[PDB]
Amino acid sequence: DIVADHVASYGVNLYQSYGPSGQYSHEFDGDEEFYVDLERKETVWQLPLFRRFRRFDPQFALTNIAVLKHNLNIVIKRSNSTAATNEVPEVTVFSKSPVTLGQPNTLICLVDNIFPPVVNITWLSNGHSVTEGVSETSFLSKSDHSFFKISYLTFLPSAIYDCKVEHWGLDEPLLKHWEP
Amino acid sequence: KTTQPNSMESNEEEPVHLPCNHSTISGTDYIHWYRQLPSQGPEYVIHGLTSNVNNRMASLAIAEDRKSSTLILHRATLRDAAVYYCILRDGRGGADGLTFGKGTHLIIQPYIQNPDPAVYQLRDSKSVCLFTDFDSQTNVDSDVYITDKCVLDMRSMDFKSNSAVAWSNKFACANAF
Amino acid sequence: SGVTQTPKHLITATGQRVTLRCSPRSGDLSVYWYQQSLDQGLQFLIQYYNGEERAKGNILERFSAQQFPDLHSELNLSSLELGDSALYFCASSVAVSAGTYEQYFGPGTRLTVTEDLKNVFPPEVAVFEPSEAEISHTQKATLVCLATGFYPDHVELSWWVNGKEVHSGVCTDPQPLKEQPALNDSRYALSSRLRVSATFWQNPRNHFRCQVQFYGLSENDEWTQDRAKPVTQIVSAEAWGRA
Amino acid sequence: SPEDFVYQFKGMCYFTNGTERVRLVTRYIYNREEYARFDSDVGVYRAVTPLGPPAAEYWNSQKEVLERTRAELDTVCRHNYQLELRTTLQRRVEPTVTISPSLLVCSVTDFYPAQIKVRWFETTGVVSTPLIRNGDWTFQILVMLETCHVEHPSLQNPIIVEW
Amino acid sequence: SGEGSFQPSQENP
Ligand SMILES: *[C@@H]1O[C@H](CO)[C@@H](O)[C@H](O)[C@H]1NC(C)=O
Ligand SMILES: *[C@@H]1O[C@H](CO)[C@@H](O)[C@H](O)[C@H]1NC(C)=O
Repeated sequence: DIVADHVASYGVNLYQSYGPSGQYSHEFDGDEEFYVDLERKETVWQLPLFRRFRRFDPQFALTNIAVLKHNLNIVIKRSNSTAATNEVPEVTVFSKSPVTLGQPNTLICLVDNIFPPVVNITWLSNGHSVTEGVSETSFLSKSDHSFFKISYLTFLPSAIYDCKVEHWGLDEPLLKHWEP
Repeated sequence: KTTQPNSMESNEEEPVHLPCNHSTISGTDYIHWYRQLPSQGPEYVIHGLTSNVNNRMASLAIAEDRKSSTLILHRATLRDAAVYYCILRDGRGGADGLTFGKGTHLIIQPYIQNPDPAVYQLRDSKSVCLFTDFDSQTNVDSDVYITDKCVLDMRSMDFKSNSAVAWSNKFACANAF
Repeated sequence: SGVTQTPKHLITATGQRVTLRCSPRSGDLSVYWYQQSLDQGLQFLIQYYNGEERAKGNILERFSAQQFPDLHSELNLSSLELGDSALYFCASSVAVSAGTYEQYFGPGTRLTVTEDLKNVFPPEVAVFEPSEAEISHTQKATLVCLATGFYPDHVELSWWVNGKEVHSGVCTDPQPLKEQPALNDSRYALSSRLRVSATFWQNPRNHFRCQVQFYGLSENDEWTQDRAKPVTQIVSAEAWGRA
Repeated sequence: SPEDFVYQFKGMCYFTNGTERVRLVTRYIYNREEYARFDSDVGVYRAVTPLGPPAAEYWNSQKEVLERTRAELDTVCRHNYQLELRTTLQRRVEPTVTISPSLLVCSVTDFYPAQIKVRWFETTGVVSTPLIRNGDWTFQILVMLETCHVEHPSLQNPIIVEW
Repeated sequence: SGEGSFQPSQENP
């Protein structure tokens, strides 16, 4: 490791036996530049700027995950089949900008210390589940090898909201509350 | 795309410099050289990224601007006469880069100092004609068959004079070329 | 290198479907399939890594492949056509990539696809004795072999002096020659030379033999022509010395 | 709860003073245990835990595997930095500063990059949240206090917001 | 000019 001017992951490669599933994404200074939809075989950049000027071949991703799948098989045997331990994630909710009644905003649900990277994050306007207006990031890497994931909800401030998180490291599902 | 000379002749014992162009090489691209002996399958020679590389087989000199390269073989024998492909591959791999192009035919003949060109007719143990002892830099009708200059057995260690054959079942053995 | 491939030689009719096997180097996990044609050079077809498919090139829909659990691969070419007559190479790699790793190739399959299996002919081989002139002029003597009228050019020429194969003074045509170049199904010619010293030839107890190994049809082959079956065989011609 | 075996590979570049110092580290990780790594500073593969020797011993025994991972400093690090230089590193984003009592909070919302300097005009009896990350290339930072002058690399003249 | 990327090394069978 280091404490350098700019830290970049040109390949957060991820693959797990459960599913099975995997993730390929590049990061710069702790933010996600793009992930690759492994089933759609399409490089999905995360800023318009990047979409206008940067190109990455999804094939390099699919190749890399093929290696992880094999690699995982040998390390499973060598580790005498040592399974991943579930972590207890922490959840924070906050707004992209200060709240003004009748001014469009975005709620931001930070799910932190995710391991394994398998999670449900679902928003709640009162008791009801919000289907539309939701977006999220991929699992972003932490130097302690766990992940964080941020979910977003565009909303109109009115006269309550809940971020509902399901994870194997929790007993019951966790709901973090937020009101204006 | 890479571009290479079509054909190349060099004498036995001597160093050979095989050229290759690739002006649009990328920063993620490696240069690969493969050979393929006539009957046999192809085989790896060397690969590189920048400056110079040498393995127990050959040497590879990539240009300062990386837009050309040279496969160098320090000593060449009949066993080095083969086709030489020059390939750009991404260090990571993938489809576009696996396919070998046309390559270069590297001919290795012995240095004949003073040729003795002659035509000889032969009896059947029906007859055939033979053109032999001629220099390298010479290139060789309806019912008259002429073979192109022969290629030596790589495992040959003596009587290494090249020759061509012209026959017909029709035939003026003198008037052939 | 340690890449095995079967069958070495293959002759089939049009419309038919055959399958090429290949076992890669033991340690290796990748297999590549290649097609070398006179007109296309050495073309990449399909790659398999660790069982599942990895990279496709210009494989036709008429083509199919897969890599089995024990890591060997098969390649099936369906509705065979004239133009499919080519040299088919299997390759092997330790890892998924060949960008920084070397590729180890197999012997390859020699596949000819003919209009009718009737066009298959074994060669006629003749040995021609060196001239009195070459002996008087160069003090050297050159025997010439001639293998004629065979189809296809699945043929190996070897020179034999007194039961032990020779390589010195051996010089042979690069490719066999088309006897009737007009025809797509033309029969082939091929010539070779053996140059030995005059005193070696002038030995009457010296036995020279030009061997030509022809790769033809197998036991399991329906043959319905008046002439003999053009199976895999060694057709040979020989000559002795003279003083 | 369902059983799971996790694999991670982290190809990381480290840039200092432009590229006057470049360094790469690739990390092979079983679940959360990094077991083998390649540091461009060492130049060979090394086992991080007793889970690594078989992998590292085997990787150093292949010249091809060594030279290629070594080369990734040019073909991954140096190669991508030029493309960062064109894009990421020119992404200057103007922050938004307002003041709201709760203490009078000087929240500074939506800016890029991270380097920022918020101070109260010029006493110090303050409290400030860590540098919050939105996950979409903007940062939040609320600077509580029991005129707010905010300095960010993107602003020519520094932003000054009175009470 | 496309993006470069690291490639993981094969674990040994
Ligand atoms: C796995 O099991 C073997 C044999 O019981 C033991 O000696 C070895 O230390 C174990 N390996 C690990 C990584 O726990
Ligand atoms: C997400 O919800 C589905 C459906 O209720 C459930 O089966 C699954 O286990 C949940 N995922 C997690 C990580 O709890």
